[PDB]
Amino acid sequence: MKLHDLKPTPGSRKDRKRVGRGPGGTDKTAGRGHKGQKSRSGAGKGAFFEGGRSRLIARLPKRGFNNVG
Amino acid sequence: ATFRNKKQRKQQVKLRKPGFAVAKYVRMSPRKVRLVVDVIRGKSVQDAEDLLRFIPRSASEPVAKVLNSAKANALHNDEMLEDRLFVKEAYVDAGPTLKRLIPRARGSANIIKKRTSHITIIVAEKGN
Amino acid sequence: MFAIIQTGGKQYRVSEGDVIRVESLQGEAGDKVELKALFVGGEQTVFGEDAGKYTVQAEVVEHGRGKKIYIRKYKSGVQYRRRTGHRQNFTAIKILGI
Amino acid sequence: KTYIPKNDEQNWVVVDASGVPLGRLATLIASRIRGKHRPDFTPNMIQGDFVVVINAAQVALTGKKLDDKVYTRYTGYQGGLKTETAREALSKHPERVIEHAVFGMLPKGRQGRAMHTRLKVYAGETHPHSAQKPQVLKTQPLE
Amino acid sequence: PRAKTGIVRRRRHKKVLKRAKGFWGSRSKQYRNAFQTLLNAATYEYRDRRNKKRDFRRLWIQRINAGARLHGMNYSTFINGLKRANIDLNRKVLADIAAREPEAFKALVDASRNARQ
Amino acid sequence: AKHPVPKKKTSKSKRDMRRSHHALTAPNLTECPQCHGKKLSHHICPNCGYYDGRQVLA
RNA sequence: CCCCGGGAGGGGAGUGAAAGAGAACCUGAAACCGUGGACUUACAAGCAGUCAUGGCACCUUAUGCGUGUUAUGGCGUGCCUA
RNA sequence: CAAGUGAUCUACCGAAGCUAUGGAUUCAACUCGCGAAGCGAGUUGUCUGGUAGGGGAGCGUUCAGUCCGCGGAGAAGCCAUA
Ligand SMILES: [Mg+2]
Ligand SMILES: [Mg+2]
Ligand SMILES: [Mg+2]
Ligand SMILES: [Mg+2]
Ligand SMILES: [Mg+2]
Ligand SMILES: [Mg+2]
Ligand SMILES: [Mg+2]
Ligand SMILES: [Mg+2]
Ligand SMILES: [Mg+2]
Ligand SMILES: [Mg+2]
Ligand SMILES: [Mg+2]
Ligand SMILES: [Mg+2]
Ligand SMILES: [Mg+2]
Ligand SMILES: [Mg+2]
Ligand SMILES: [Mg+2]
Ligand SMILES: [Mg+2]
Ligand SMILES: [Mg+2]
Ligand SMILES: [Mg+2]
Ligand SMILES: [Mg+2]
Ligand SMILES: [Mg+2]
Ligand SMILES: [Mg+2]
Ligand SMILES: [Mg+2]
Ligand SMILES: [Mg+2]
Ligand SMILES: [Mg+2]
Ligand SMILES: [Mg+2]
Ligand SMILES: [Mg+2]
Ligand SMILES: [Mg+2]
Ligand SMILES: [Mg+2]
Repeated sequence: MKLHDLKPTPGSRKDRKRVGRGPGGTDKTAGRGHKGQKSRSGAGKGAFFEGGRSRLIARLPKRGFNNVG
Repeated sequence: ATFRNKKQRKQQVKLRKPGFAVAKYVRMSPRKVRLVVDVIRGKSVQDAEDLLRFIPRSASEPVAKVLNSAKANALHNDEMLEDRLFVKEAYVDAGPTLKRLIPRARGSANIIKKRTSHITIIVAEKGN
Repeated sequence: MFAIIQTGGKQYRVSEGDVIRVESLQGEAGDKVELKALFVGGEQTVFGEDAGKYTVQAEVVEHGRGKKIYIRKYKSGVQYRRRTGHRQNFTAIKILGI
Repeated sequence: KTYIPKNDEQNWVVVDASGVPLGRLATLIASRIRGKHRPDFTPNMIQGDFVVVINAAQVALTGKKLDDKVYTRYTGYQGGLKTETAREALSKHPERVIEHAVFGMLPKGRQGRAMHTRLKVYAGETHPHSAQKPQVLKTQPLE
Repeated sequence: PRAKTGIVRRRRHKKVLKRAKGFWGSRSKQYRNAFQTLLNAATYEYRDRRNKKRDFRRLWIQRINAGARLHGMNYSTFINGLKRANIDLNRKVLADIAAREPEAFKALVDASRNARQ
Repeated sequence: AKHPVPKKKTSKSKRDMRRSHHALTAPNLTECPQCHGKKLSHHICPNCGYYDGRQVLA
């Protein structure tokens, strides 16, 4: 058939965010707002009072059956 | 004398430079050479050779020598009338530049620019 | 002294084309008839809706597009430049009317 | 498409000043010189008139103004310049008084300075511009 | 694959430099200063496209009451009296041109003076 | 650095502005009355060496 | 081979499709320097542009059409970052 | 000799607010080609200042596959252009 007339399903393919690159969209700061937002990123489940700091009740093992309703 | 495409107009029309001569790569700055040349300009070629005999710049020399090749080429290669020549155009342009680094106080250096000149001049049968 | 004034015009310049905002009147088909607020069609003239009792017909001449323009917007210090092409259509109408 | 006249016309005029309040005669002269009267046509062109003020010495200065009005001028020197004259010292040179008022009520640009050329003031009831036989004006308009 | 700037920058730059034309000094021959001049030129363009209409309104007004005062009226008075006379609705442009054809503007003045007595 | 220093680079226009004063003057040359060449006034005709009579060699 | 020159450099002649390739040897942008020409400027206050109109000049996407320049009027506080 | 000021009456000027004429965009509804939404639309109402930021459609450069082709009677690049 027409290898030139292969067409990807509309949708599916979508273009990448090219970030820097102009006051036509997402200019100077690259979607980042003028901040203490700077390259070498550091943290993901942390603030400093942590509060995932509730207490624990603990067993080690487990074992279980395959189910056949 | 119309032609049809470039290559033939190139192979049967060699395109000459009447009255023209250039002194390429003269080792002087174009500014001074221009002072002399500006006095020469639209002038009878005799007076050109005169004024140049009696004008005190170091650049009067090469500008005089080039003023001659014009004359020569006008009268030999181009068959003109020397009793009728004049400086239809003359100008100086910039050559390359001999950059020489030179020492200076307290460790730094510095770049002196010995400029060069392309002195061209071009003579013609001043009619009217 | 003929006057395309505003959108529908009313002034004595017998017999020449001139440009207007548009019509829909295809080709020469328009033959648009005109009001008249005052024109001197014979030295004499009037306004007091006696001009309205007169009218000037005009053949349509042709539709056209005006010269290209670029709308350009800018504001300091905030990025924000805007380039945008524009040109406005018109209808050219010949005049003949009373 | 608006009309833009060429201006072959030169228009001479003779305004008397005796008893007219200075600012008022001033405004009439400034208007007549700037254009205004007649359809102004182009602001671009100095198409106004030549005014020939006479009897400038006799200008009235209603109120205390005759000795209150202190024209002031500044020499470059930072020794105190700002010399000042009483306007009762229009006796020194009455035309200056008239010529000052008018230039105030004229544009300050290149063309305005060029306009000041069209004012001719003579403190007496006489003038030498007979060769242009100026038309007389009156002094004020009516509703 | 590499994809260096190549032809593209020079072409945008020449587009600005050609917009430059008779710009004084570096304003027309160095790119950056040409670009920046054209920013402020944008400002001036759009706003003047607005302003010119205030301008010609002003000029027609000047001429119209100049003619109105030629006959002992004035713009306020003549424009209102014309408005009172079965609304003439001539544009201020058009009333000027009749200040280039005096015999008519005269009758418009007499007509405005009527619908006003 | 260099106590006084210039503030903005000077314009291509103003720089040639100052220079309207460097044009050379051409000599007022004159025709020598014996050698039929050109000579500076109140000097000795270089071509023939003459000065009414003749002072210098060649 | 010839010409001007101590030379450097060049102008011819000749080879070659081409020297609009000549050994500072493919193209050869821009800054930057010059020559010539059009239009212009020595009473003038200026982010250098913008709108408007007159003058002058030219007509190869081009005679209502412009294009280049210019005089005068109005308007007008570079860019970016912060 | 108000162009000062208290009250009062009007006529005009005055903005990118309102309006006239033209046209485009956003969303909504109504109409259609289809076989499926939704695409291309056409009509009316409507919307359309914008910094960080979210969303949508796109322009251009190199390289690769496929197609279509151009090129010494001249490719690319460069330069001028209404
Ligand atoms: Mg986006
Ligand atoms: Mg930052
Ligand atoms: Mg890092
Ligand atoms: Mg051959
Ligand atoms: Mg040392
Ligand atoms: Mg600003
Ligand atoms: Mg801000
Ligand atoms: Mg408005
Ligand atoms: Mg030899
Ligand atoms: Mg040699
Ligand atoms: Mg060559
Ligand atoms: Mg080559
Ligand atoms: Mg080189
Ligand atoms: Mg060489
Ligand atoms: Mg060599
Ligand atoms: Mg090759
Ligand atoms: Mg090369
Ligand atoms: Mg010359
Ligand atoms: Mg020049
Ligand atoms: Mg002058
Ligand atoms: Mg200007
Ligand atoms: Mg609105
Ligand atoms: Mg509308
Ligand atoms: Mg709609
Ligand atoms: Mg809005
Ligand atoms: Mg918006
Ligand atoms: Mg070709
Ligand atoms: Mg390639």
